[PDB]
Amino acid sequence: VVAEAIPRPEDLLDSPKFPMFEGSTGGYMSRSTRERHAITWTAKGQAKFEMPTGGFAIMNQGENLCYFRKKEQCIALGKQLRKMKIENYKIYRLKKDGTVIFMHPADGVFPEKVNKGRVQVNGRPFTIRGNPQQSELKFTKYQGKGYEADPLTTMFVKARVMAFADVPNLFALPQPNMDELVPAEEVDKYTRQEYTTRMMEALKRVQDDRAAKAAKSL
Amino acid sequence: YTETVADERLFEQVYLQYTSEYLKGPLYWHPDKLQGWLPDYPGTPMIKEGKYTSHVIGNLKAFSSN
Amino acid sequence: PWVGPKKGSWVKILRPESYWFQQRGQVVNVNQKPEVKYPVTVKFDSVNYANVNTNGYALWEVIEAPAPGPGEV
Amino acid sequence: INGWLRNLLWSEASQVIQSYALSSICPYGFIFLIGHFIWAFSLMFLFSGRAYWQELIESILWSHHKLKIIPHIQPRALSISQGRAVGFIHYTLGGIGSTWAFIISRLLVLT
Amino acid sequence: GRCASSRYLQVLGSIHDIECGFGIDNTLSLNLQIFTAHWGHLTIILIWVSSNLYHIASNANYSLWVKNPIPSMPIAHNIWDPHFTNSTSTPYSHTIITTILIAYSGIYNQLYTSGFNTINQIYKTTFTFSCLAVISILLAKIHINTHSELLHKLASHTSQIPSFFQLLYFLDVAISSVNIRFNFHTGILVGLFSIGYTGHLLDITIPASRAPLIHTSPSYLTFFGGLKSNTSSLYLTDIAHHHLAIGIISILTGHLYSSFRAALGTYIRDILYTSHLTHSIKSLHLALSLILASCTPLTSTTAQHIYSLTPYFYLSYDHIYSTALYVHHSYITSFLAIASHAHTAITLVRDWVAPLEQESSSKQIRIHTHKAAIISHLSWVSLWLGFHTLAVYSHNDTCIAFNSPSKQILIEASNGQLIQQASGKALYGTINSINNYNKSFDSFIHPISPGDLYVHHAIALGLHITVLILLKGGLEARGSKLMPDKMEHSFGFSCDGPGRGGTCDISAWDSFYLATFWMLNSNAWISFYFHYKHLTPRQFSESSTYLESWFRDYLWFNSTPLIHGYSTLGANDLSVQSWSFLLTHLAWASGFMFLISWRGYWQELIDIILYIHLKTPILINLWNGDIYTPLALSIVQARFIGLVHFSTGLILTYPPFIIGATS
Amino acid sequence: XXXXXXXXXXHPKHMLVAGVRGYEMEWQPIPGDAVKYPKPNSEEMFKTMIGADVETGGEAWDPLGFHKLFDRNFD
Amino acid sequence: AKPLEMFGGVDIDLEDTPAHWTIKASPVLEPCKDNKKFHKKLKDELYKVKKNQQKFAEGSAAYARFNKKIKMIELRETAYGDRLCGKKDGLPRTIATGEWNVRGSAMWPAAIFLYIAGWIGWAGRSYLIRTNDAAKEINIDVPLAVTCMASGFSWPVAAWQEIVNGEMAVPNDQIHNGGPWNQS
Ligand code: CLA
Ligand code: CLA
Ligand code: CLA
Ligand code: CLA
Ligand SMILES: CC1=C(/C=C/C(C)=C/C=C/C(C)=C/C=C/C=C(C)/C=C/C=C(C)/C=C/C2=C(C)CCCC2(C)C)C(C)(C)CCC1
Ligand SMILES: CC1=C(C/C=C(\C)CCC[C@H](C)CCC[C@H](C)CCCC(C)C)C(=O)c2ccccc2C1=O
Ligand SMILES: CC1=C(C/C=C(\C)CCC[C@H](C)CCC[C@H](C)CCCC(C)C)C(=O)c2ccccc2C1=O
Repeated sequence: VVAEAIPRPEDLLDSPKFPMFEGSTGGYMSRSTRERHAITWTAKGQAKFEMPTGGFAIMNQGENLCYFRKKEQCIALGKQLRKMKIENYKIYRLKKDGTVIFMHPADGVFPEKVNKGRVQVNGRPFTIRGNPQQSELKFTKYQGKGYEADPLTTMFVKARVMAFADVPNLFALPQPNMDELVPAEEVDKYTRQEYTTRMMEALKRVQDDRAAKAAKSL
Repeated sequence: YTETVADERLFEQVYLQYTSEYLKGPLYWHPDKLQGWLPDYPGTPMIKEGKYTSHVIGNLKAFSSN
Repeated sequence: PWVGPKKGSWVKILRPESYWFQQRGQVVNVNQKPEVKYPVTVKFDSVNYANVNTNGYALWEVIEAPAPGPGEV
Repeated sequence: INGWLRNLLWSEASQVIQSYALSSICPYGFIFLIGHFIWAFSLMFLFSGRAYWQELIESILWSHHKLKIIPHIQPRALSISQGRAVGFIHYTLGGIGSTWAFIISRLLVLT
Repeated sequence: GRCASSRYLQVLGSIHDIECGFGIDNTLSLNLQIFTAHWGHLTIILIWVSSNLYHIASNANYSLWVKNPIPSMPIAHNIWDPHFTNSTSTPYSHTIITTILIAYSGIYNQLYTSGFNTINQIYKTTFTFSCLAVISILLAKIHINTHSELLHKLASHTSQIPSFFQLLYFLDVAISSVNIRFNFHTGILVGLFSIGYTGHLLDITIPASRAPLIHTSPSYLTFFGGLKSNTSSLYLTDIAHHHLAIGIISILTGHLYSSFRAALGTYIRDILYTSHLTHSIKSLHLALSLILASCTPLTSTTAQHIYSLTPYFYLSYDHIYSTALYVHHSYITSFLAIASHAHTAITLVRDWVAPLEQESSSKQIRIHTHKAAIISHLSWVSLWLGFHTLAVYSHNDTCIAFNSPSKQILIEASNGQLIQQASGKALYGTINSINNYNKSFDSFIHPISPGDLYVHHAIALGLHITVLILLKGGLEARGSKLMPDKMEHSFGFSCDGPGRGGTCDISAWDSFYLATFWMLNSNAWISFYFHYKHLTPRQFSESSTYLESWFRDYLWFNSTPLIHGYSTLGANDLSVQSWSFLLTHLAWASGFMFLISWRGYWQELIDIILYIHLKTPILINLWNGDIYTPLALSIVQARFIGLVHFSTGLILTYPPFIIGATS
Repeated sequence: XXXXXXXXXXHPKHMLVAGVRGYEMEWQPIPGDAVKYPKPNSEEMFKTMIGADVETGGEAWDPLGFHKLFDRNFD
Repeated sequence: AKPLEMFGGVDIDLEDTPAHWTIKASPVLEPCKDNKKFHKKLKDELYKVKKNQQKFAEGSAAYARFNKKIKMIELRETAYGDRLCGKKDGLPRTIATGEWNVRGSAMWPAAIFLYIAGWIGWAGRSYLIRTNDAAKEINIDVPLAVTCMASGFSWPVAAWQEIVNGEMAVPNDQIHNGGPWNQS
């Protein structure tokens, strides 16, 4: 798809592409706004239509060009044109510098028609109820945005919910020994792979002690 | 082979069944697993077998029923 | 080999967010493609707020319940 | 404004407010009360949205379905436009009735 | 891109929602911010106390009111307003003397009962409370520094093992610990504070109320009853003994949980786990909800028992103090009651983890399983009460308008009368077994009539409906049939669109917004009941079974002095009351447009106004609107602003009426 | 021939009710009270219980159906 | 020791006997036929209506209608004589203690209303059960509707027989419980 050369509306006064329209106060507010949206189309007959900004208009038998402040007005006019069997209309966003961005028929095929090369953006692979609970994701990446969680996080919190209901079989986290641990950070033994072995043996000692203590009055 | 929705659901079930058992163990360390949180205190199990364990009655756990 | 409930067989909806959760509805058709995630199509006598009386459910959200009976949803 | 409140809505409302058991003006006092009730009743429709009432209706419909009482004309709360229309109608009717009683009872007593 | 005019409202709508802060990353920051805010709030309270004490000391007449309290009137503070007449004399001043305001708070009786005799003592008290405000702010700074010092001590902290990260959860153990807090609150802050106040009474209050006596002997602890005849208040000896008993009981109770040692006391978690609870006690919203639900019975009983059993000297002799205190505390407890439900709903939205679908273990789970039954039965009882109270009131109104007072339906309040008879028999048996009998209990038991029965049914209706709205909002905050994803959204959000039938007022915050109107209405009913029975018990007892009596013999009749305040005949000392009356009517009606008229109309109106501004010669060359773009208030902001206007009008319209009617 | 649904795609149904443990747990250990998992059998065991006699019929005499209320508790 | 002044006006029975459990033994109330306020109120009613009557002509129809109204008022005075009214208002009271045997008791109206209200609800429920269609709710099957309306008289027995036999209620797992509160 080739973007056209839509000029800035303040530099294209009196263009032959402009349809005959009455002109109202509803048009884009100059002297305060510099971002304009332009919609172009090619018609077959001078059929009267309604401008999104109040007032009616008559197309041209050839090319047409209109400028609007908002993309919504351009899309409304596009739907109105498409109701009149007028395809091949393109909607551009004009930056303040004059950069032309091609917006509505982005890949050249209207969004209601399946086109190859598209990928489901903002897709979630479950029913809407499958979203994780907001309470589970507190102070994580998804603090108040449980609907933004990746499906792996949703499954992880679901498994956590499943686990944290069998209370008797849970493992209480041992209380840290603050007074005798906690040396200066430079005082470490390195041996990271040995540190997990130390984790294993210390947790084994904790579990054995807990079992021995429980097997006294239970 | 292509991953049918049934196969994805099977992976969901396998992952959940494995992880729900793994997180109960001594290798997950969640704040909800602290003392005073959901899990029982280390040496003082309150409810087992759906029956109040002897540790419920505190210092009376050593007393006889009679 | 047919998969899912038979056509015209009543099923109880197990989708928690469904408007017809724990209600019953006739099975219109079941899509036989294994790639379809929600193949079971169920129609209901009671329309939801969108005035729609039919919806497609997953294979694990219909339990083949008996007929509703007199004065029963 | 205090002059309007005191010498018009209070002093000149003595005829309508003290109109019980007085032969001609009993209905005017009663209609004054009813107009106040209707005007305040309109505020329930004016201030509230239909989603709360829809959820409450669903909660009640649970109890109805429990006892095999199924209204097949499914109970739905009033549409937003209808809620506004009902609120406006009750508001204007109640206020008009309040003024109506207030002016008519006083002029009937004085004459 | 930047913001629009709605930024101010958006920010101020969650200005204290510390959970919604952007820099806050952990429970440590949240808890420390909350603790510091608590310190600042305590400082504000202390400064307010010192303020009242100062103004009583400086711009007031405590030294003269204490001498002749029954006919005298206290002074709140002077009036310095340049808008008054620089000539003549205002109705609030004795000619050339300064302008004063009569205090309707009740601090004069409080200080007189507590043992104040001189202005100098009040001045020293003001100084001490300002000192305490300084101390509170310095404690806030101290605790901020201590927690930052723990954080810095994590620069010299490592467990030499991968379990070192466990210390993340214990950094705010100072604030989040529950057993120590419960033990020390219930013991010290309640029991020993009561015991210290008993000491204060025995050392000052009882010595500075009667002739000199023995060295504060144990004869200062009496068990008389109520309403000492001369001062028409409770015996100070009885009050000291009551505080002593409460202090001893709460001190004993405060040794329950395991606070400082692991070898003494039971843990709260183990207490809950073996009961019908085991809730998520780490939620701050849950704790806030259930302590607001605790301050509510306390404040409601404060309102009831300040009036029924007046504890302060000559408090019953003030016709305005007794009504103002009751109405104030009733409104405070209504606000706290609705707060409890609002924060329960916020707890369910934000801080509640639920099982998959069927594990009926949590109490909230069991409540949610049959929530429809709860709401349906609450709706049924609300409908019954409303139907049968309004219909009987309508019967009485119609049959009394038709010259037939004897055709009314007057159900004799037999159950309340039986309770009163049992309590009176108990009290009379207590009194008859005394060598110092002939005691009085003031309004502990009051004449109960059919009007009382109907008003109690109306109050029960209001409470039922308020609880209905709040409970429905809480239970369906996480999802209803209409919107089965409500826990994915915020606690307060605009709507769910016009489709699916239309979804205005769908959030749990909208349920709170609807319930606040019913809270205000129920409180208005309670306050009207109390004030009407206070003004004329006889006329209330006879003519209060028909609503026209409430409309005429109370509202229309008792509003005479207030409207006459300022007129074209002169002004009274009720001029401020009448002016505030009209201003609060204007505020109440002004919030109707924020509630009735909704956003889109106004957004179009603002677009038109902005068109004008961008079209006016000089404005367009200075202000294009790109910086702080004016926009209409959002939907939730609009509902909240209308609710604020309505609440302010309804609440603040009443005190002028109370002052005009009683004074 | 209808294919059997695999356990991966099976259904939970609603056999798990509020009177029994959920997916996997143990109920609260109440002291002497209604304990254990209830099952509907009142009316059936009422038709085997003795006490019915010829004064009123000869079969299990229970108008008002007070026996059956246990069986209804589940509904 | 004068409980009236001790409790600020209200008086207490001070006696524990079963004979005082009736409403008729209350010291607040008093039979209407010997109460001063009752006499004064109905005398004022008679006086006002009579004063209105004299304003019209003697032979007019309004005079006869006012005579009929006066007769109605006097009949009301003599009919409420046995009804209990307070010793200070004179307005007769309604008894809501379940007495069943006093003038103005609420037991008889309660029983009558409960019967007819259960009748209405049972007729509606029967019609809804026998017409399981929306078309039958907008276009009422009048013969079936009146059949159910007549059949509703036996509601206190049929409803209980349905309650105990499992034909009124439905298990919660067959109707929509409500909105989901969890899933993750
Ligand atoms: C008493 C309540 C009340 C009040 C005061 C207003 C006020 C207003 N409404 Mg409104 N409205 C209300 C109720 C009310 N409404 C209700 C119940 C509804 C039903 C939905 C509406 C529906 C409605 C619509 C649909 C429209 C309005 C409009 C207006 C505005 C036009 C009038 C105007 O500009 O005067 C000025 C405003 C005043 C309040 C006059 C008094 C001003 C004070 C006395 C003087 C200044 C005070 C001084 C500066 C003190 C400073 C403040 C202090 C902090 C220092 C105005 C802001 C219209 C509008 O905005 O168009 C322009 C409009 O379109 N209203
Ligand atoms: C709980 C207290 C309470 C409440 C809530 C109401 C509620 C109401 N009363 Mg009311 N009333 C009460 C107590 C109360 N009454 C008592 C105790 C009395 C003494 C008997 C009265 C006497 C009374 C009378 C005599 C009248 C009402 C009216 C009304 C209705 C006004 C509705 C409306 O839209 O007004 C909108 C308000 C206005 C349009 C303004 C009218 C009031 C002000 C003071 C007029 C001043 C005009 C002035 C030139 C400035 C106007 C500004 C302009 C821009 C609008 C409403 C039903 C009135 C009614 O039916 O409608 C007006 C009416 O006629 N009441
Ligand atoms: C939803 C129903 C409901 C509710 C919430 C209340 C609430 C209240 N009633 Mg009340 N009352 C009701 C129905 C209700 N009443 C009915 C139907 C009657 C009979 C006319 C009464 C008669 C009554 C009297 C005489 C007194 C109260 C009082 C009170 C207050 C104190 C609580 C108390 O003792 O009540 C008692 C508890 C109940 C009444 C609960 C019963 C609920 C059932 C389901 C209502 C229907 C019963 C049914 C009609 C019986 C039919 C019998 C028939 C088969 C023969 C409280 C505000 C007292 C009061 O306010 O004094 C200051 C008081 O003295 N009530
Ligand atoms: C067949 C008719 C019928 C029956 C059996 C019931 C039965 C019930 N309703 Mg109900 N209801 C009905 C119609 C009916 N309703 C209608 C038409 C409405 C719309 C106004 C409601 C609105 C309603 C609410 C808002 C609530 C109930 C509640 C309840 C339950 C408690 C009893 C109660 O509150 O009654 C009181 C009933 C009313 C106040 C509604 C008015 C009664 C209508 C007018 C009767 C209509 C009968 C119908 C015309 C019969 C025609 C027969 C003919 C065709 C042959 C109970 C299960 C409550 C609940 O769930 O608590 C458990 C509750 O909160 N109902
Ligand atoms: C709200 C807030 C807060 C606060 C509060 C407060 C606390 C306040 C205060 C206020 C205040 C508290 C104020 C004050 C003021 C004061 C002043 C203003 C003073 C002045 C003085 C002076 C100036 C002095 C002088 C002198 C000297 C120097 C010495 C000698 C003497 C003389 C006098 C000469 C907080 C923190 C919570 C936070 C948030 C916000
Ligand atoms: C209460 C309320 C409802 C619920 C109210 C409903 C559904 C009204 C319908 C109830 C019946 C059908 C009305 C029939 C008339 C009454 C039963 C009796 C009126 C006459 C009596 C005096 C006899 C809404 O649906 C609603 C929607 C949008 C905004 C606000 C609201 C709103 O405030
Ligand atoms: C009146 C009204 C408005 C208009 C009110 C607006 C746009 C805001 C009015 C603000 C007033 C005029 C004060 C403006 C503030 C001052 C300029 C001071 C500025 C303070 C900041 C610098 C913080 C709405 O936008 C609206 C939206 C939705 C439902 C109902 C309504 C509604 O009723």
